[PDB]
Amino acid sequence: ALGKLQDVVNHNAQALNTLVKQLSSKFGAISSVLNDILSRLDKVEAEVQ
Amino acid sequence: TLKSFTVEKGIYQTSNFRVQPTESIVRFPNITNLCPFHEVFNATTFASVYAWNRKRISNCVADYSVIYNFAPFFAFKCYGVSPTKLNDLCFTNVYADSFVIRGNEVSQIAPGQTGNIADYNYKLPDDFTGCVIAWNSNKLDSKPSGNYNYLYRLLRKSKLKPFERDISTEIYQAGNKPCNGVAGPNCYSPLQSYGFRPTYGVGHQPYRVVVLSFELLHAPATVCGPKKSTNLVKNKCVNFNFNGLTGTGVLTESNKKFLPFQQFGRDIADTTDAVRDPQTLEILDITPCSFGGVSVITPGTNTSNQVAVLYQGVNCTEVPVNVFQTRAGCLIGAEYVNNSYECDIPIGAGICASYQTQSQSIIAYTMSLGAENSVAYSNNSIAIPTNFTISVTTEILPVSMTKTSVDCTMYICGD
Amino acid sequence: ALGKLQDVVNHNAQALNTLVKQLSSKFGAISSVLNDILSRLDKVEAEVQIDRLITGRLQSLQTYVTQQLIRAAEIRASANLAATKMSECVLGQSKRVDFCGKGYHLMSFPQSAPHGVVFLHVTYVPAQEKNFTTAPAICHDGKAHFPREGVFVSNGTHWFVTQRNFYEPQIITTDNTFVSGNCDVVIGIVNNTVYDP
Amino acid sequence: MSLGAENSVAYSNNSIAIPTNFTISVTTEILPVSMTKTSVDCTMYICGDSTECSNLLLQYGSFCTQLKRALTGIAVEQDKNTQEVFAQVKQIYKTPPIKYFGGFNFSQILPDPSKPSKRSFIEDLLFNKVTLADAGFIKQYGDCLGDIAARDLICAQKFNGLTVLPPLLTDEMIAQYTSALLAGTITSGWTFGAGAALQIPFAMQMAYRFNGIGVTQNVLYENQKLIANQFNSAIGKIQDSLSSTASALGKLQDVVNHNAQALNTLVKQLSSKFGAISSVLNDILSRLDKVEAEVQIDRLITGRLQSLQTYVTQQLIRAAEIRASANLAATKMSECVLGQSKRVDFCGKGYHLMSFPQSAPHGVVFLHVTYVPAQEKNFTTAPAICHDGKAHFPREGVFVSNGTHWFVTQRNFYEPQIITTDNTFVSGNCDVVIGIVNNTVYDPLQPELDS
Ligand SMILES: *[C@@H]1O[C@H](CO)[C@@H](O)[C@H](O)[C@H]1NC(C)=O
Ligand SMILES: *[C@@H]1O[C@H](CO)[C@@H](O)[C@H](O)[C@H]1NC(C)=O
Ligand SMILES: *[C@@H]1O[C@H](CO)[C@@H](O)[C@H](O)[C@H]1NC(C)=O
Ligand SMILES: *[C@@H]1O[C@H](CO)[C@@H](O)[C@H](O)[C@H]1NC(C)=O
Ligand SMILES: *[C@@H]1O[C@H](CO)[C@@H](O)[C@H](O)[C@H]1NC(C)=O
Ligand SMILES: *[C@@H]1O[C@H](CO)[C@@H](O)[C@H](O)[C@H]1NC(C)=O
Ligand SMILES: *[C@@H]1O[C@H](CO)[C@@H](O)[C@H](O)[C@H]1NC(C)=O
Ligand SMILES: *[C@@H]1O[C@H](CO)[C@@H](O)[C@H](O)[C@H]1NC(C)=O
Ligand SMILES: *[C@@H]1O[C@H](CO)[C@@H](O)[C@H](O)[C@H]1NC(C)=O
Ligand SMILES: *[C@@H]1O[C@H](CO)[C@@H](O)[C@H](O)[C@H]1NC(C)=O
Repeated sequence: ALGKLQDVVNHNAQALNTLVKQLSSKFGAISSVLNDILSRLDKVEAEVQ
Repeated sequence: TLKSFTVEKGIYQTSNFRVQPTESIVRFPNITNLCPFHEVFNATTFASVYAWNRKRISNCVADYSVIYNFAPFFAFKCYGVSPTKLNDLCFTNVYADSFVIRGNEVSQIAPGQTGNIADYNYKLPDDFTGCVIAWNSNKLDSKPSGNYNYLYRLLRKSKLKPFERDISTEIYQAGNKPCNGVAGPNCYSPLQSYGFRPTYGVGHQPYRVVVLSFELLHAPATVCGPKKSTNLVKNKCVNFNFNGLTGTGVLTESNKKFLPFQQFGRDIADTTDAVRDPQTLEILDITPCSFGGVSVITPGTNTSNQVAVLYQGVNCTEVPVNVFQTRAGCLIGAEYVNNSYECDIPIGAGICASYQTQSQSIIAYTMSLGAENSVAYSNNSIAIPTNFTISVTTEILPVSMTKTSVDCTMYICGD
Repeated sequence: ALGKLQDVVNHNAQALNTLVKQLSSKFGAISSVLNDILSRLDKVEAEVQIDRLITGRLQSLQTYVTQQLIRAAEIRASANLAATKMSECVLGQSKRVDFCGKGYHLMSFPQSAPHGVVFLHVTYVPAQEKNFTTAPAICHDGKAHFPREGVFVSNGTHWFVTQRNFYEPQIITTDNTFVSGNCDVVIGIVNNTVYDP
Repeated sequence: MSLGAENSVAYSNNSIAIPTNFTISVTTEILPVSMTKTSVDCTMYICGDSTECSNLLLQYGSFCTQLKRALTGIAVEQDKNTQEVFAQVKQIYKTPPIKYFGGFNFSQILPDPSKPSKRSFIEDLLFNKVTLADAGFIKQYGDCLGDIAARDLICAQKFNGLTVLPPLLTDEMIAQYTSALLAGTITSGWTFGAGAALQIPFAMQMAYRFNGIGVTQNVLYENQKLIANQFNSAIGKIQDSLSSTASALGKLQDVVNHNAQALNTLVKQLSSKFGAISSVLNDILSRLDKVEAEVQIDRLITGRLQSLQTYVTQQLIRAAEIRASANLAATKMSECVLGQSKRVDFCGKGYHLMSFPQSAPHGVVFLHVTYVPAQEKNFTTAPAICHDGKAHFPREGVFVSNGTHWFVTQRNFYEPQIITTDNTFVSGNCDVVIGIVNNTVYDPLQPELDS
C-alpha cells in the first residue's frame, strides 16, 4: 500500500548508485584511473585523456 | 524555413539581419629597421649547450620568408603559431637562441619534455609560443680525430627551471666523503665531450639548432611584420586591424580615462571594448554594428501572398541592410490605423495586425480589451433577471501522449 | 476547436522526425555512414570517427529524452486536472465559480476524444434583467423585518419579496420574514405593512 | 527551534464556546504569473560573424532549430499565462463617479486619473517595490551606441546574440483589466461572473456575503459602521505594511533575479577556453592555419553549444514552474474575486467574504477580506430538550444555557433567543438521545388563542 514513498526512497538511492558507477567508465581514454594516466604518459597525451 | 509550400496565418521568425562593413582599417606602429636574422644563423662554431646565447630583437620589421633560404632544414615544427602567417600580426618581444646538440636529442626540445637536455641543460616552458630552426651539421662539426669543443653536463642535484643556465663546473659527490677537488671515489667531473665522429650511426650526427621565442600582445608593440598601414576613419562600420587583432564595429571617440600603461579595454565576455591608436595618443571605442531579428507577418497562402516584415528591436532609420515605429522594432508593409479590434496576429507591446478590406490590405492597430460598459450603481436600486438561457459549452483537455521506446545499439550503431 | 490534441500529436511526430533526421549529420567525422568509415580506413582512424559519431548521437538521444520528460510532466498535470473535472463536474455538482463551465453549473457529459477528453458543460445563464427599487429591511409596528431568503423589491407602489436569481414576487408575510430589533439602527429601512395569516 | 505556544483547550461533554464579537482582516497573497521572454541567435553567440565557424557549425545538424523552437514555445506560453489570468472579464466595467459604497473606502485600490498610467496607490507601491532590471521591452541600441561611463550589463548581454522580447499586454492594459474587475466586483457582486452585470447596493451585497458564511444578515445591518471602520483600518495597515517592509514581494524579485542571473552566466561563459589555446575567435583565425584552427574552433563550438543547451533546459523547467503558478493564480481569480469560496484556507485565512486583485510586476496581488471570530464565552450546551415527552432539536443553531435559562443561538455569533416551536423541530421521544435536558418550549399559538 505504501509504494509511493518507497519509490521516492528507491529513485534517490538508484540515482546516486548510478553516479558512483559512472566513475568506472573510460570515456574513450586509456584508463579509468586518473593517477595511472598521470604516471604512464607525458604531459600532452595525459592532458588529452 | 517552414519546409512547406503553404503557410498559415501568424508571425514567423525567418532569419537575422546584419549591417555589413564597408572599409578596411589597418593600424601599425611606424618602424623602418630590419631584424638581423642573417647574422645569427651562420657561424664558425655555435655556443655550447650550457652557454646558449640570447639576442634581444625589437623595433624592427621581420620578414620570415628569408629563413628558408639560409638553412636546409627538414622539420619547421611549431606549436602556438603557424609558420605561414607571421607577416600579418605583430608582437612585442622576439628572442633568439643558438646551440649545437646531438642527433638523438633533437626531439628533446619540446614543451613538457623530460630527459637530459630538457631537464638539466635547456628547458622550454609548457606555454611556449614560437618555434625552432634545426638542421644537420655533419659537414662543419665533424673531425677525423673527433670534435671536443662542445660540453654537456650529465646531472645535478635537482631539477632546472625553464630558461636557466649553468656555467660553473663543480665535482659531483654522492656520499659523505669529500671530493676536495679530486675525482676519486664517488667523485666524477660532470662535463665530458660529445666526440663527434663520422663512423657512428645516423642518430648521433651533430645538429645546428636555432630557437626563436615570441611574446604575445600584452604591451605596446615594438616588432612588426611587413604590412602597409591605412588612414583612420571613424563613425562608420569598418574592419579595423589594431596591431594584429581583427574585428568589425563602429569606432567612435571616447571619454574613458586611461592610465599611461593602459592600451586596451576588455568586457565581461573577454571582448575588446576600447583600443589605443598606435600612431597617435587617442582612445577609440569599439561598438559592434547594428543587428536584430526578422519576423515575417502573413495571412495564409490560400488568402493572399502579401507579407509584412518586422525588424525586432531597432530604430529603423538604419533599416536598409509604410514604415511605422513600434516598441518591438518597426513594421514595414502594414499601415497603422486609429482603430481598435480584437488581436488577430500579435506583434509586440499592445500592437496587433490583421488582413482587412480598409481593396484588401494588411493593417496594424492597437488591440481592444473589450466593450466599454458603465453599470448604473445606486444605493436603492437592484436588477433581477426575469428569464434564463441554458448553454452547453465544450472544454477539451489532453490526457495521454504517444508512448515510445528506443534501442541505443541500433540507433547509434546499427548492428 | 481541437487544437490542443492536434498539438499533442504534432509534437510527438516532430520529435521523432528530428531524431531520425539527426542521423544524417557528420558531427566532425568524414561521413555519416558507419560502413563507409569502417571500409575506408584502418582501425585507429575509424575508431576516432566512430567516437565522434557516438558522441553526437548520444547527445541527440539525451536531448530527445529530456524534452520527452518535460512534455510528460505537462501532460500528467493536464491529466490530473481532467480527472478532477471528471470527479467534480460529471459525478456531482460544482459550486466553484468558472469551474465546470461559465455560469451556474448544472450537469456535465464526458465525451471521448483522441489523446484526451471533451466535457459538455450545461450551465444556467440569466437572460432578461429588470430594474427594481430595494430596501434592506421593512419597518412595521416599530420592528425591523428581514427576509429569510430573498430580497425586498418594489415596482413603484407595492413592496414584494422575491428570490435573488428569478423574479417571483410574493406578498410580504411573517412566514418569509424574520424580526430582530427595531427601526432605529438599520440604514435605509422603509415603512410598509406585513401581512399576518 | 520552537514549533509554537502550548495550548490546552478545555474539552468537556456539556461545554461550548461561542464568539460574541468579530474582526475583519485583509491579508495579502502574491503569485508570479509570467516571466521574461528571450530569443537567442546561435550563429552570433557561438561564432559571431565568422564564416569558417559557421561552416563547421553546420555539421552538427539541427540543434539550433530546436533550441529556437523551444525558446519560441516558452515565449508564447508566457503571453498565454498572462492572458488566461488577467483577461477574464468580457467588458471594461467602469466605476461610478460617486464615492459612497456603504461607508467602505475603496479610494486606495481604485485608479487615480491624475497620473498618466491609471494605476492605484497600492499598484504604484507594488511597482516601486520591485526594482526592474531595465529589460528589452524598451529598445536600447541608441543608448548602447553612446558609450557613457562604462559598459552596461544589458548592452554586453545584447551584443552577443541575446534578445529580450516585450510582452504583448502593456502595464496599462493590465491595470485596465484590474480596474474592470474591481468595478464589476464592487458594483455587481458575483453576478458579473455568470452573465450580465446586475447592480446591487454594497451593504446588501455584503449582507449576502455574511449570509454565505453562516451569519444572519441583521448582524451587518446592526454593525455596519463598525465593519466599515475595521475594513478601512485594515486597508491602512496594508498600506503601512507595504511601505515599511520590502521583503514581502520576494517571489517576483526572485523571478527577476533568476532571469538576470541566467543571462549573466550565459554571457560569462563566452570567455572560457574549453581546452583551446584562446577564447577569442579572431585571434585563432589570425594566428593559425586552417586545420589546427579548425580543431580549436571545434572545441569552442562544442563548449558554447553545451552552455546554450543547459540554459535552454533550465528555462524550460522554470517555464513549467511559472505555468503551474499561473494556473493557480487564474483559479484564485476565478474563485475569490468572481465569487465566494467555501474552501478552507483558499482565498485567505478565516471565513472568506471578498477579494480584490492588484497588478504587480510579473505577477498579481490579492487582498483577501475575511471574517474572524474574536471574543468567545463559555456556555453549557445540550443536544436536545425534552418537553411533554418529545425531543426538540434546533433548526439552525445550538442550545446554550447561561446558568439559569436555556436559549437557542446561531453558531458563529452570540444572539440568544427564546426556544420556540418556530425554531425547533420534533423527532421522537426523550429515551434515545444521550444528554437530553428538561426545559419548556414556548408556543406562540397559546397566548393568541387565550386572548
Ligand atoms: C611615427 O609617427 C609619429 C606621429 O605620426 C611621429 O611623431 C614619429 O616620429 C614617427 N616615428 C617614426 C620612426 O617614423
Ligand atoms: C652566412 O651568413 C654570412 C653573414 O653572416 C654570409 O656572409 C654568408 O655568405 C652566409 N653563408 C651562406 C651559405 O648562406
Ligand atoms: C529612435 O526612434 C524614435 C521614435 O520616434 C525617434 O524619435 C528617435 O529620434 C530615434 N532615435 C535616433 C534616430 O537616434
Ligand atoms: C444614497 O444615494 C443618493 C443618490 O446618489 C445620495 O444623495 C445619498 O447621499 C446616498 N445615501 C447616503 C447615506 O449617502
Ligand atoms: C435601469 O436603469 C439604468 C439607469 O437609468 C438604465 O441605464 C437601464 O437601461 C435600466 N434598465 C435595465 C434593464 O438595466
Ligand atoms: C415610518 O413611520 C414612523 C411612524 O410609524 C415615522 O416615525 C417614520 O418617520 C416613518 N419613516 C419614513 C421614512 O417615512
Ligand atoms: C461527561 O464528562 C464527565 C466529566 O467531564 C464524565 O465524568 C462523564 O463520564 C462524561 N459522560 C459520559 C456519558 O461518559
Ligand atoms: C479614504 O481614505 C483616504 C486616505 O486613506 C482619505 O483621503 C479619503 O478621504 C477616504 N475616503 C472618504 C470617503 O473619506
Ligand atoms: C472557559 O473555561 C476555561 C476552563 O473552564 C477557562 O480556561 C476559560 O478562561 C473560560 N473562558 C473562555 C472565554 O474561554
Ligand atoms: C425530566 O422530567 C421528567 C418528567 O417531568 C422526568 O421523568 C425526568 O427524569 C426529567 N429529567 C431529568 C434529567 O431529571
